[PDB]
Amino acid sequence: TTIQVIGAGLPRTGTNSMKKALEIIYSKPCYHMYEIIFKKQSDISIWQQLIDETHKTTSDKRKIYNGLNELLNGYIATTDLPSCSFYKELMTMYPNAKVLLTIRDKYDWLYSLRKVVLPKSTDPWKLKIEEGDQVLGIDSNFYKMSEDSLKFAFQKNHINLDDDEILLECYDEYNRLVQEIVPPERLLIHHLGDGWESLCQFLNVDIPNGISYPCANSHHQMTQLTEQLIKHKSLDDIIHMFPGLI
Ligand SMILES: Nc1ncnc2c1ncn2[C@@H]1O[C@H](COP(=O)(O)O)[C@@H](OP(=O)(O)O)[C@H]1O
Ligand SMILES: CC(C)NC[C@@H]1CCc2cc(CO)c([N+](=O)[O-])cc2N1
Ligand SMILES: [Ca+2]
Ligand SMILES: [Ca+2]
Ligand SMILES: [Ca+2]
Repeated sequence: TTIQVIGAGLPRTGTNSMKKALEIIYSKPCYHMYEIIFKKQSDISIWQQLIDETHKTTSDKRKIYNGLNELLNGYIATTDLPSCSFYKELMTMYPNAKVLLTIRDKYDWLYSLRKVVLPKSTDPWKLKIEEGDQVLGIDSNFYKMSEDSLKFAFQKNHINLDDDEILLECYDEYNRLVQEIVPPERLLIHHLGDGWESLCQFLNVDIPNGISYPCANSHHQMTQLTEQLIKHKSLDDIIHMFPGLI
């Protein structure tokens, strides 16, 4: 199995629902950050090595392709960070693969990112995220990898991640750049809420007859998951409160 769909959309743009939609369409796994967090934490250090290679002035792209092939063996599609930041390298590796860009209102995106992924350094909620992550075995190596992959997506060496203007500017620029670099015939821009119609047409499949388009991974659910992880101290003992999570 090889990559058929490359998801270029940023975190908090509907990537987990798209992951679930592609798994329905193809009956084969799709990569997502939640594969790392909940299934393959050993992938963190491999992604870090790939991201480190992007920091060099002249990255060895073939070293990156090699690592990507290893990470993505067995998967038919990618979404979310860290893979989205590698969409150009994936397009070269898989020239027949189609590219998705999931997108949403930038201000809704920023809030979602701040509540789930990248709280500001002085937000007390950041401590709750850290505590709940500790329950999952997630440590500082994960945060470094996630942040470095977002900076690679935004093509920045340093950025003050607490600066909302920079994040909004980079979101807009990233989404613009995808449309500048990917030929339109190979790109579907999927707006949050769009559903099956445009995706199935783009992928040359019928709409799945009696299956609703997924609506997964809301910030409310992620906040509740963090709170329950902290209180109950176990994923397995609370997972049933979050049906369809992983
Ligand atoms: N079918 C759908 N329709 C509307 N919003 C959806 C959706 N599927 C996911 N979302 C929203 O997409 C965001 C998650 O994206 P990702 O999976 O990339 O992290 C969440 O936004 P909120 O945080 O505003 O709730 C989620 O509610
Ligand atoms: C489970 C919860 C208590 N903490 C883990 C959360 C899960 C959601 C999440 C999603 C992304 C992008 O999908 C990233 N990310 O890009 O770093 C980090 C996190 N962190
Ligand atoms: Ca480089
Ligand atoms: Ca500016
Ligand atoms: Ca629709």
